[PDB]
Amino acid sequence: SRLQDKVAIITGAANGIGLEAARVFMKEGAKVVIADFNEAAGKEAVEANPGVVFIRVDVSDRESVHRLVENVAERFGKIDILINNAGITRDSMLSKMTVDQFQQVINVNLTGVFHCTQAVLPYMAEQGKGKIINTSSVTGTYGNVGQTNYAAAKAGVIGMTKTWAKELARKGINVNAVAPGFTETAMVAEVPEKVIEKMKAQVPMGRLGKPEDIANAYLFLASHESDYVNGHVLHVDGGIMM
Amino acid sequence: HMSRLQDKVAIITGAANGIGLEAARVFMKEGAKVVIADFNEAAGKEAVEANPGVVFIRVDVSDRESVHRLVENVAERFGKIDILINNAGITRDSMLSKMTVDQFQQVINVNLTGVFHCTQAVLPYMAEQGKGKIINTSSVTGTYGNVGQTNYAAAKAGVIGMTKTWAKELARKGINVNAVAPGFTETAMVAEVPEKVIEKMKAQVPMGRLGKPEDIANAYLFLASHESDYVNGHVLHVDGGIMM
Amino acid sequence: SRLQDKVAIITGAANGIGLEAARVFMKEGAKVVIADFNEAAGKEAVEANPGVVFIRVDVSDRESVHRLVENVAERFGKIDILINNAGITRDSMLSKMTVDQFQQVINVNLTGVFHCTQAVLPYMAEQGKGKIINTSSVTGTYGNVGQTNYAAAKAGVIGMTKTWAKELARKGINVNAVAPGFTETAMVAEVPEKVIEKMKAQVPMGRLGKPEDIANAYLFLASHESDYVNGHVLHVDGGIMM
Amino acid sequence: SRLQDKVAIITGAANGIGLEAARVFMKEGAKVVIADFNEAAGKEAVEANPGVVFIRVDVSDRESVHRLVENVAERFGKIDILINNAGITRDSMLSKMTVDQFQQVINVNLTGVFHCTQAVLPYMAEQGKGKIINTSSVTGTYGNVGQTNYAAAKAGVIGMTKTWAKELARKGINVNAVAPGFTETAMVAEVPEKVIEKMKAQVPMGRLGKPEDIANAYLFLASHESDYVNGHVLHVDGGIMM
Ligand SMILES: CC(=O)CC(=O)SCCNC(=O)CCNC(=O)[C@H](O)C(C)(C)COP(=O)(O)OP(=O)(O)OC[C@H]1O[C@@H](n2cnc3c(N)ncnc32)[C@H](O)[C@@H]1OP(=O)(O)O
Ligand SMILES: NC(=O)C1=CN([C@@H]2O[C@H](COP(=O)(O)OP(=O)(O)OC[C@H]3O[C@@H](n4cnc5c(N)ncnc54)[C@H](O)[C@@H]3O)[C@@H](O)[C@H]2O)C=CC1
Ligand SMILES: NC(=O)C1=CN([C@@H]2O[C@H](COP(=O)(O)OP(=O)(O)OC[C@H]3O[C@@H](n4cnc5c(N)ncnc54)[C@H](O)[C@@H]3O)[C@@H](O)[C@H]2O)C=CC1
Ligand SMILES: NC(=O)C1=CN([C@@H]2O[C@H](COP(=O)(O)OP(=O)(O)OC[C@H]3O[C@@H](n4cnc5c(N)ncnc54)[C@H](O)[C@@H]3O)[C@@H](O)[C@H]2O)C=CC1
Ligand SMILES: NC(=O)C1=CN([C@@H]2O[C@H](COP(=O)(O)OP(=O)(O)OC[C@H]3O[C@@H](n4cnc5c(N)ncnc54)[C@H](O)[C@@H]3O)[C@@H](O)[C@H]2O)C=CC1
Repeated sequence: SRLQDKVAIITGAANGIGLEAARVFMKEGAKVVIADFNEAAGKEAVEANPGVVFIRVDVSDRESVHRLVENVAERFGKIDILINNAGITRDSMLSKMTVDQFQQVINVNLTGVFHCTQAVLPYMAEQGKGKIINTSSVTGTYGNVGQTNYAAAKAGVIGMTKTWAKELARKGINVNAVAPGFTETAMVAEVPEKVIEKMKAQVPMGRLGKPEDIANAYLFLASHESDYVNGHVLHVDGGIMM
Repeated sequence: HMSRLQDKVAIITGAANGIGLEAARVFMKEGAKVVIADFNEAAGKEAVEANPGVVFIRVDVSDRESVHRLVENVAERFGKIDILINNAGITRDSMLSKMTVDQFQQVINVNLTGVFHCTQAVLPYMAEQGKGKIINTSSVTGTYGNVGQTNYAAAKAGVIGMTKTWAKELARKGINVNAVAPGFTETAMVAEVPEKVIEKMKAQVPMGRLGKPEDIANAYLFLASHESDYVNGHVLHVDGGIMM
Repeated sequence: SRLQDKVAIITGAANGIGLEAARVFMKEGAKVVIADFNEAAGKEAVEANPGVVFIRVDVSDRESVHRLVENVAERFGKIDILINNAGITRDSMLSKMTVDQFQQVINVNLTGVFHCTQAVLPYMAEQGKGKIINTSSVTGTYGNVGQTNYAAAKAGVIGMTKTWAKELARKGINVNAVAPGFTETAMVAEVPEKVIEKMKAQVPMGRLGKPEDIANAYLFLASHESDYVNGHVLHVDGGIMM
Repeated sequence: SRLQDKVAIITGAANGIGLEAARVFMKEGAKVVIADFNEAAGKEAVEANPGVVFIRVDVSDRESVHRLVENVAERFGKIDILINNAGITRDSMLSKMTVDQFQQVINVNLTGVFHCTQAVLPYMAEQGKGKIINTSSVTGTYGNVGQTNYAAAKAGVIGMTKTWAKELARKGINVNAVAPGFTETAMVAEVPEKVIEKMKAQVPMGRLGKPEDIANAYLFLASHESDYVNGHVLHVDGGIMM
């Protein structure tokens, strides 16, 4: 199998894209650690998918991340794949956005990616092998009304991805990003039915993404089938016009 | 290997050598019915001998009549065309100051117009099926430019413009259209440079190596399979993170 | 004057964007040669703008281009600026596009840029200075339904631009491109008004480009104020969503 | 006098690129406010460039920023142009980068841009006109070894730029970014001569940028000559290969 015996930490994997990625990765032979702040959802994933491991983490909290990685290393002795998939939104027009809304999103969606990647790095470096996959967004690449903070963070993730691809290549580590288009998860759940049709109208394929579509891109970037893909932003967005 | 392309009919242009040949092999292992479509008869025949189950049909992608002969033959034999990979390509390198009109036009004819001919030829089959995958081979030279390659850069960048247009036009027909931009990859196309300049292009790749045909073939497989169904209008770089 | 005594060849300058660029460049002190196939429009430009020079050219015809450049060189002794602005559209859905429609647009919009640039190059190389400005399009960068051929050509122009920036830098020559968004010229005059509103709807600024807007970008890229801009695609598109 | 009587706030303008932009803008008729924390350099700029105004600001301090903007509005009655040019580096390989280094750079180079833009916005919205120019970097667009934090911030600036172009367009405000290549300022000063040659080797033009080159791009994006340029990242990098 494509990920046989590989240990994968997937942040934000108690729900949505990350949860589906956990399942896909398990089907491909990986040992999967769901690292998520949502305990109830995490425990539900454990019950639903025999063999998956759940460890509670707040990716914005460096101590929490340190504990996560130590825990995984103690259990499995290695960390082969990190998917930085955890994210939040705190949408507001620029004219109304509070510092708290801005900083919260930076903390989770940008700094959290920094924390998790720094924490796994010494394990991958020792192994001389690793895959890091960072979740950006079409909002990061193209901008989006009401998302100053989320765009800042998701674009920032790309800058880090490109830097790390350059820094870590000599260590046998691949670093890439995925830019999902609008995808049917809880993150889209609270948007009005009206804007949903507008979002679909911007996609020539005429549909939103599914968690499985994005999980499939994570799988490509985590497997040997992408070994010469490095520093790339893989869009999975239906060809959205944005 | 899996069976991700089970019973899918794939035409891969330029598949008698290099990246295309490896893609033919990978696609066969994944269950596809593969047609190698290449101008090089001898290489095509050798590929068939070395890879039982593969079909070779000679084509010149720059010649529209040749392209229609190819596609009608594939349709007659297999009844459908699920995947087209526009992988055939040539180089006729020259500094701008010395480049002849023939060098420019030959590369446009094969690397740009040929992609147009093949895509137009397969389109009615895919439209009737309500499904299809088109994968166009661009290059880091198309995205970034490269000294001595005015013509090849024009063609490979042009391929991206067509890819993005087709992704918009054809999505409603159930067709995905994407491009791959390989970095420098170990094939005959690269073998014609001094190993001293090989280190130079290698030095621009943080991974410290050139691509292998299998690397590019693996990206073709991703873009041809259901695992990339929501990838559309995208240029997938397989270039080791090259600085260009 | 930003272009004082600079000799500028502007292809396609008998109408539209190129005509306004000719006027803008004249105001900034340049000696301007309008090179266009439309003889009547060219002669009209000469009458309306005392001092402009018109030389008929078909940019797709190499011999025509060589006569143009010989004529300019014999007359002014130098060529400082080339703007490859001539272009045509022959739109069709892929399913219906003829080889002739495809090839004509390639001939003018892609090969013509090759011809003109190759012809001016020896002059710029001998002087150790020059500015080449190539006109691409948002259709080249983003694709556009009905424009397989135009997108091929305009994207191809970007590939050549980047190649030439690398090749010619050592000769003291800057090479850049402009990607106009939808702009009010004869090229848009044939689209239905309903489509005009659709085009505008994609532009957050809520208006189309003016010939002067694009001419202003040509001026920037032709002047010393862009001496360290090289190999760049300058979008003048109102932030169009495409 | 392309900027005649326009009020421009240029953050970080006590030194380097910003200082040269202050000088260029004054020459073009602008009323320039240098906003910088470096008091000795700011005062020197005033003495050396009569007509310029210096107001002390720390862009990472929201209160300091609001005092700045209130001061400018009270004195000049309007704010026409904001250049978010202030920036710092705190370089380190990922393996050794501290949270302090990461956060300091985010605070100044990303959050500071948010603070300054939010603060000027109500004035530009009232005027129905304004120009916002954000300074990114080739490190943000391409990544650079040792610059995880700076790449995150400078890429994030592009995300915000694109979002703001979309949000603010119909208010008569242009929002664009500049991505300078390596440029001769104090930011590059303590780079070894051997590494300087390495950077030059990646630039086909064979030289680093000058502060005047970047200032000229700021001038383009601040003037009416770029009124239809929106949401664009203007590279001024000599065609660097990165
Ligand atoms: C990229 C893909 O998608 C697949 C491909 O095409 S495979 C490889 C791509 N092709 C290439 O890179 C070009 C290969 N051919 C060449 O390089 C040859 O130089 C040429 C045929 C273009 C010209 O030959 P030539 O007229 O004899 O000029 P030549 O003496 O070789 O080189 C002149 C200068 O340009 C430089 N140069 C040439 N090709 C270059 C390149 N690709 N990149 C950077 N510099 C280059 C050389 O270093 C040389 O520098 P100097 O003057 O300081 O010595
Ligand atoms: N759904 C969409 O349209 C798009 C989503 N993305 C990104 O895809 C990623 C996954 O999101 P979705 O599956 O769509 O939403 P989701 O809500 O289903 O999943 C997000 C998960 O992240 C977890 N999480 C949030 N903050 C956390 C923290 N501080 N520490 C640990 N875990 C935390 C949540 O608990 C949740 O389980 C995110 O990074 C999101 O920004 C990107 C583009 C589009
Ligand atoms: N090797 C490299 O570094 C890179 C190659 N590419 C592209 O990848 C593709 C495959 O090239 P390679 O495998 O590297 O080279 P290759 O030379 O090994 O294979 C090219 C094949 O195309 C065939 N071909 C050429 N002209 C043809 C025509 N008119 N009609 C039908 N077939 C024709 C050749 O006969 C040959 O078998 C090309 O499009 C090339 O431009 C892109 C980036 C890098
Ligand atoms: N108007 C628009 O929305 C956009 C236009 N562009 C490009 O801007 C450029 C200027 O176009 P416009 O001013 O809008 O159109 P235009 O139709 O007003 O001007 C085009 C000029 O090119 C000339 N021309 C055409 N073929 C020629 C040939 N073979 N040789 C010499 N001259 C020739 C025409 O006679 C005409 O005067 C073109 O390259 C066009 O593709 C790019 C993006 C948007
Ligand atoms: N020099 C280069 O190679 C490049 C520089 N940049 C950017 O260009 C901009 C200008 O930098 P340079 O002129 O090169 O460097 P510089 O060091 O000469 O000038 C930076 C100025 O910003 C000020 N500053 C720093 N933090 C501040 C704060 N919290 N509040 C107020 N002022 C503050 C400094 O006091 C200084 O005067 C920066 O944003 C930098 O990141 C981007 C790409 C290349």
